[PDB]
Amino acid sequence: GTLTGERPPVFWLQGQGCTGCSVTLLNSVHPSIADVLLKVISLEFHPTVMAWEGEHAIEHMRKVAEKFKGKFFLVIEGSVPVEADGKYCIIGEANHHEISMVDALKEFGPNAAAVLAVGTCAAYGGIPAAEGSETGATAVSKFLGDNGIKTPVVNIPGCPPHPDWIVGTVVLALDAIKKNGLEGGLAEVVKVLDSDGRPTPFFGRNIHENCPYLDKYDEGVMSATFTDKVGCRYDLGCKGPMTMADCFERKWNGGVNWCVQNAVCIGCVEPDFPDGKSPFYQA
Amino acid sequence: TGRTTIAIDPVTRIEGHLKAEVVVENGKVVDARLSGGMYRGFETILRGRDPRDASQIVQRICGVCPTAHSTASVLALDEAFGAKVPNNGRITRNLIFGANYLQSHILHFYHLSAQDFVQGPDTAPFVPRFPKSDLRLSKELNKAGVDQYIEALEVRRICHEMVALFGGRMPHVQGQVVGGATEIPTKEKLVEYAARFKKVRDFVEQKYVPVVYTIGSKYKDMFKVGQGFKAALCVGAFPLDNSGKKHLFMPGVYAKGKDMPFDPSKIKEYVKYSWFAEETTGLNYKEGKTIPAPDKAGAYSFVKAPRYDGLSLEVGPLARMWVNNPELSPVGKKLLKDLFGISAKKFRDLGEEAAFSLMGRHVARAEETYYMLGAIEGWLKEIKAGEDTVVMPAVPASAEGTGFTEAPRGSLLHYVKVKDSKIDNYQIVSASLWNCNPRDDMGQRGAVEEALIGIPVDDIQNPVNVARLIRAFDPCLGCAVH
Ligand code: SF4
Ligand code: SF4
Ligand code: FCO
Ligand SMILES: [Fe+2]
Ligand SMILES: [S]
Ligand SMILES: [S]
Repeated sequence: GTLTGERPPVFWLQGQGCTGCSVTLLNSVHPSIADVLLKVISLEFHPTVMAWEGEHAIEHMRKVAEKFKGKFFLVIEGSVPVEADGKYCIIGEANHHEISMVDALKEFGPNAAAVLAVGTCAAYGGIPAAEGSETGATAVSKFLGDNGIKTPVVNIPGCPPHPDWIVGTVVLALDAIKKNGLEGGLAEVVKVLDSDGRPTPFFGRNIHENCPYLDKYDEGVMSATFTDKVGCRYDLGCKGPMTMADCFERKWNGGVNWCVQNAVCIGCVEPDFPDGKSPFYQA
Repeated sequence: TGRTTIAIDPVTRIEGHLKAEVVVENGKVVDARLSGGMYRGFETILRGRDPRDASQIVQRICGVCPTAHSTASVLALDEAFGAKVPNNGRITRNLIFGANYLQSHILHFYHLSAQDFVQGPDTAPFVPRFPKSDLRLSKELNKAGVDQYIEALEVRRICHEMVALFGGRMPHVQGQVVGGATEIPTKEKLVEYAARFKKVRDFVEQKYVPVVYTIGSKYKDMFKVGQGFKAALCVGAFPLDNSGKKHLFMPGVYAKGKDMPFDPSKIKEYVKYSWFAEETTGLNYKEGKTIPAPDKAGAYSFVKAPRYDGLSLEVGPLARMWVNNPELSPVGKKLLKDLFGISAKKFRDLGEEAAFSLMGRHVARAEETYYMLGAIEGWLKEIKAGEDTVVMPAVPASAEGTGFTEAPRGSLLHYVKVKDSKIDNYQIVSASLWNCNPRDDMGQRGAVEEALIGIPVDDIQNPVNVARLIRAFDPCLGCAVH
């Protein structure tokens, strides 16, 4: 991009998130996060990093939303809790009225070009929706569907996602929109999503079938301690066999490590994370 | 002038969901209420699980500080399981976690706090903002702030590469478990950690510590406000040997001008003004209970109200540096003299009033970052390439344990009780819980609520100092509520 090029507006709303999906994005190597913010998107609302605050920040988002009705991208980080009339997640206050996450998604959801559900919480419910929870934590696509909101959703899961999955999905979409316009472009994006709403360039390959320890798995050579890096990690709890992500190739944090080399995969991109991937440390 | 009541929701350039409401009378804050508006309930989600799962689940309390929760969790599990962490694993854990102190403090000063003092470029998310934002820096110093904000984006990313070298990835490390650390450091990966560390060291020494004092010297009024209770807590962190009795930050309490020992049995969590069932009020964490009551009258937060022997205390870099009183950095000593006319050798030489202040908390965080450099350098000398870092303990049927550490924002403990080989109770008492909590059952304010008293608001239409004070404490409301 350039400092003077076309950059679509983005609002980033946090529901029941941990801010890890924002932090992971800050770790993008290429393009750098500075280049993303100054050359790729216009991040108009984001509570962790924006200059203004409070009702003034909410009203800024609402002014941009009106100007770009149907055309802004809405990122959701975290699940949407529906119990107690939305009171388990209040995201702001304007005009002496509290705004729950439920309220915010009903307000902005219908008017976004697309909703990017970033992270497993937003995509699938994640840890806030897991056994023992009591907030009605709900995935974005289910919440929107239950409320009759037809805006396209793209899931970019992981706990957290790799920055390349987030930036790369944005770039996918912007390439498709540049070739086909907004509706045609979003239709091309939807065509490359799997049955769990995930872009196949990043989630179309299985961890285990591409794992460098697969020969040890097939030989039955299993590490008995985490620090044995020769054997397969299956007995230590590795969930690679059930996980669709490209971590084996892309690795993490500038390529310096990844979960299977260091310890085990916990299946963090999968719709049943965490409960269907637990216990983490046995098969 | 009379009263104006100002509500700020969301407070931005913090982590998580916070509303602040202040009463201003005659140009000063005279009352305050902080509300943590989002709840997840990790303490109930954890019940029934294999205890080893906790050291993954708990990290998702916060994406900024997951290594802190990882550390407290594995320490609690180590104790409950009777796991004897090998010496080299203790050091490896310190290298994983210490690297995120560098990341978090740099993130906080530049990417969260600096816009309080620095005008960013004329594009979102740096505009729009308050028309009278009280941005006092010369064109040159403002540009230095912007340039360093941009450089710091790379530096904080490098810090996460350091975490991931032995931690697997970041956010959310895989490399700390009950029994130690999952990956033995190799000679080659220690070279890689050290090469990155050198770059972070140079930025901290040459850019970050100097800019905090230099900006502070243009906002000297900000050392005169934000004192609150002038009361602090440290529970200890970064063990320096295998005895459990020696740590980089040693424990202590400071209140009403007096140093006192830290006794964790004196912690109680009150809920009168929190959205939890009234019958759970006043419990020590070993008997803690988490029963949400989002409709309870009079309550205003999902943060419980922790009190230490009845005292409302703050936590974080100021707290740790005040309790431990280390020597100041060379550049801090020099800039205190040159820019402030202050002769100081150790941290307490700033004096209680200036240390416990809005700007004093930014200074403490920069000084602590410099202090952490020497600790990491020491661990890079002490670590032994190739030496095993983990034991593999069996899960006990019945046990309890508590892990105590210091997250970048302050004191953190996790308590676990195991029954039938599963989590029976898990209770978390975190850093921003100590700072950003509401009133207790007696009506005594939380630490930040009290630190807001006296904050100047000369322009109710541009009340910038309210959130400036809050940001000095580096709030993380995901941690505060969990
Ligand atoms: S179980 Fe895990 S370590 Fe073993 S081959 Fe499969 S993905 Fe690799
Ligand atoms: S290796 Fe597994 S746990 Fe790690 S990021 Fe990839 S999918 Fe998630
Ligand atoms: N640092 C950090 Fe997170 C908070 N507050 C914890 O504990
Ligand atoms: Fe708690
Ligand atoms: S951390
Ligand atoms: S945090």
